[PDB]
Amino acid sequence: PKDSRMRLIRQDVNLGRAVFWEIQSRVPTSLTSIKWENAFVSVYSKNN
Amino acid sequence: YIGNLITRQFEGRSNEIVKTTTKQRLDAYYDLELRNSVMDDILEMMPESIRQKKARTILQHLSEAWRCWKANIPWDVPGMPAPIKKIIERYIKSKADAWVSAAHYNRERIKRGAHVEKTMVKKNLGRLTRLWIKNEQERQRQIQK
Amino acid sequence: HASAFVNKIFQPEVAEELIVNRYEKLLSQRPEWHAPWKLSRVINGHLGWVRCVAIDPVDNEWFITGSNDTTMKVWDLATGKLKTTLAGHVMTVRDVAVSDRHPYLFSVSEDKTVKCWDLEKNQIIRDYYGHLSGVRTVSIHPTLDLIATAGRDSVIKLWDMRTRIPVITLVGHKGPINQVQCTPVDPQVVSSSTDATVRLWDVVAGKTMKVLTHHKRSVRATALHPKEFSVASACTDDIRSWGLAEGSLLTNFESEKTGIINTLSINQDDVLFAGGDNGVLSFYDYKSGHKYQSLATREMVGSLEGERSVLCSTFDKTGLRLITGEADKSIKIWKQDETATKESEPGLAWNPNLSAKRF
Amino acid sequence: PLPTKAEIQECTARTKSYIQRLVNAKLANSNNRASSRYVTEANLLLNNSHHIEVVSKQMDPLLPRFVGKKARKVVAPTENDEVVPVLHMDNEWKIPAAVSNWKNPNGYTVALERRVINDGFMKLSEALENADKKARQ
Amino acid sequence: KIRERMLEESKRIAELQKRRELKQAGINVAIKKPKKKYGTDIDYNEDIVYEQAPMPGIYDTSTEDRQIKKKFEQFERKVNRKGL
Amino acid sequence: PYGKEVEVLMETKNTQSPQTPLVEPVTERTKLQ
Amino acid sequence: TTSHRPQLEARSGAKAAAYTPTGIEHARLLPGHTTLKYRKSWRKGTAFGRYINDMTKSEYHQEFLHKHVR
RNA sequence: GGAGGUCAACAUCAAGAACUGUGGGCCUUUGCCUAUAGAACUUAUAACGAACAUGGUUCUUGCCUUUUACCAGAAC
Repeated sequence: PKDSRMRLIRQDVNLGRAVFWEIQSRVPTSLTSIKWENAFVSVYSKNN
Repeated sequence: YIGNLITRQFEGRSNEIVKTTTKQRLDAYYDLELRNSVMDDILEMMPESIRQKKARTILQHLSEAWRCWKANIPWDVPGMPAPIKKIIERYIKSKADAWVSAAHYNRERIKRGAHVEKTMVKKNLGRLTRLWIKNEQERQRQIQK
Repeated sequence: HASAFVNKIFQPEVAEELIVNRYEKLLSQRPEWHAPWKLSRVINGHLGWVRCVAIDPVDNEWFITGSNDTTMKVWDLATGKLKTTLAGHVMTVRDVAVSDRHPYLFSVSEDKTVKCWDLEKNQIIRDYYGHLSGVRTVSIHPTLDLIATAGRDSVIKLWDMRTRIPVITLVGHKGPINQVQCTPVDPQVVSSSTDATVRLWDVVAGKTMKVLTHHKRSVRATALHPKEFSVASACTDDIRSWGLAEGSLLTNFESEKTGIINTLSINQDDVLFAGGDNGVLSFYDYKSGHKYQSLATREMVGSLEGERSVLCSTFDKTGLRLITGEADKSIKIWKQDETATKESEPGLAWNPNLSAKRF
Repeated sequence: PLPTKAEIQECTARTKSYIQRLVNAKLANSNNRASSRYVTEANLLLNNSHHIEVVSKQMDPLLPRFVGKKARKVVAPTENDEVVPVLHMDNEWKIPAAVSNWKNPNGYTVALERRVINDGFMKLSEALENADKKARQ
Repeated sequence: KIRERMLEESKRIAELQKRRELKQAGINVAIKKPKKKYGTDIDYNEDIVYEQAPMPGIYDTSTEDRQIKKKFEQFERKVNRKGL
Repeated sequence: PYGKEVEVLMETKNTQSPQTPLVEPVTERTKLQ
Repeated sequence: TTSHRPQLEARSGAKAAAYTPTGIEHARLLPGHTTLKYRKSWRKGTAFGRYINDMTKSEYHQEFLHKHVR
């Protein structure tokens, strides 16, 4: 449910999308294709 | 109902019965009208009179070119005139576009959960295996290029 | 002058009979000027060939076109935008016709059917039954609530529009019919089959008024002229113009070395379009026969070479705008290029050829 | 010229009358009793002179009407004496015979002869060999 | 179909053999016809079945008609007497 | 691909609603009912 | 074999015109619509860290086929 | 003349809350305004029927070997 799943607060959205940015940048595209459409990030913090 | 039954009793059956195009006879009617459409455009290119025995031997390249399209074999005929090869290549690209679109539509109806026959799911698996291996061969070719 | 020199010495029994007279007259005859055309916008959005197009005969705001993905589409004329879509055939739509007396869209298709769409609710009202194979042609009668359809059946059916009864069947040809035009006075139905004839039908009697046998191959396209009461019939390179109510040969168009001519159209001020199977679209004067522009349709990005051919065309109601649909599954609009004058863009300079003996 | 506004009217009226006669006959021969609410509405002289009165008869509603009607197959004699003339004017196109590798309908035995790099590769393998020698050093 | 054509051929030969024997005996059994498989199946010696007349022209064909009719009647009589 | 003047536009959606008619009905008498 | 023909003609509509009809009433010819209308740091350890008109060669077919083949 | 009919024919029955006729004026007949005579039956928690069935076409579903025969909502 909506109470249950990750609650989209600006700091945590920016944090998770930033961590995926870094992990995507660590691997070349010619080796594998890591995309944001296939990923799932989940932040535990004081707002989640 | 009984009016039609009793008039069939006294008066036979109407000989003038035509057949509605249904799901049963659609993949046949597409063939009939495709080949009429091809043979008109090829009969107009000729400067001679074809006299009509040649026409049914001309359409064998249409059948062979479609078989070569499905199998991803390139279909070069060695002594073929140029605009006739252009006509056949045009109509085979037409038939293949309708073929690919129908494969996509029926796979979406298979995913969603719509009612579908057993033969239609076998036909759709056979279509999609062609489409996958054609994408695979073109990926190998573009890598080598 | 020179024809006096020929006539006093050679002495033809009829001065019109001799060929130097009929060639000297054409050189002295001097056709009219028309403006050159250009491409204006290109509209994508079908999933197969654009087989047929029709225009609103009243308001001139939208044009409908049927296609090879078995759907018809109503496009905005002025902006080019897609208003709506219509499905209801299972095989391709061969010809569309919008009525001018009632809000009816009669569509015809290759799956042997003829349908009547309401444009007030966008649904199918009336289905028609009786064609042994797939119909390729709809005209609508100008004053009598009829439909005339034809296909590979080798007959013309003249449907009543209320009771949907195949009232009158015209049995004349020896092949599929490519075009049927309706006409308000006694050559009331003018058809053209693939046995190189064009027939003028008496629909009350049931027989033919006159068979026109001048073409050598299948007649694929015809057109009625809006202000003239004459017809134009195209062939594999043979465009002629015919008078109705007599059946004369009024003029032959210099149309040589253009390939299979798929479509025709006639503007109000005597322009004749003739798009061909080789992607060449050529514009003629109507009263003369002079071809004053030829163009070639550049097809698309990843298209083929065979995939450029104008399969259908029409003109705007005001007439200054040409709508073609090519075999590269695209819709192209052509424009009169208002800037050019008689001195800037002259034409092709009118040199009729005594050789080919056709002029 | 275009045809005048009077001939359009005469032609429209005469042909409208004809189409309505055909539609009334087709709806009046039907077995549906409901069709006769959609229709929209004799003496003849048999010789020099005889003055007969053609009356119709009232038929039984249960016995079949049009007792001659039946479904038959007919050929028609196509008869004309209008000869009409066909008024015309005055190696590259040889298509080869078709041999297919899938179908052979008459089962013939056709002649057996008839039926049937980029630099990135090198640069990659060069760099891998250099990497091998570098790692060993 | 190959087999059925050969068998119908030999069946016709036997059917003519018995007639020739009875003709020698002096009793002339006429040849029975094949039966019709449907009600309007067409026999092809009764009539010229879809006879199209050649639409006469300007020239005159009375004596050539008489000459053909003479020749055909004489051929039929010769096949009757002598037998082709 | 056709130069500056000739515009191309890909079209896959219906701008008008599918219910909104093409030929609009004529209402003779204003009905307050 | 020899039952498999490419149709090379069509049934002429004139061929069934001299027939005499029958008069069975069909379910799709009942009266219907009788009316006509009318118009009017930690990030440093990594070695790498810093429409074509053919349907099969499109991106829609490739996203379809990359979805359905796993 | 009067009562009655499990008698017939022909009009009429769903619409600016809504009918027809007549006179006068304006436009050029249709239509608009104005003065007048009549309107049976049906209708406002809306319709002749304090009752209530089936058929066609196109959408959306349900049973799922295919078509009839079907499941049950919508529009015409």
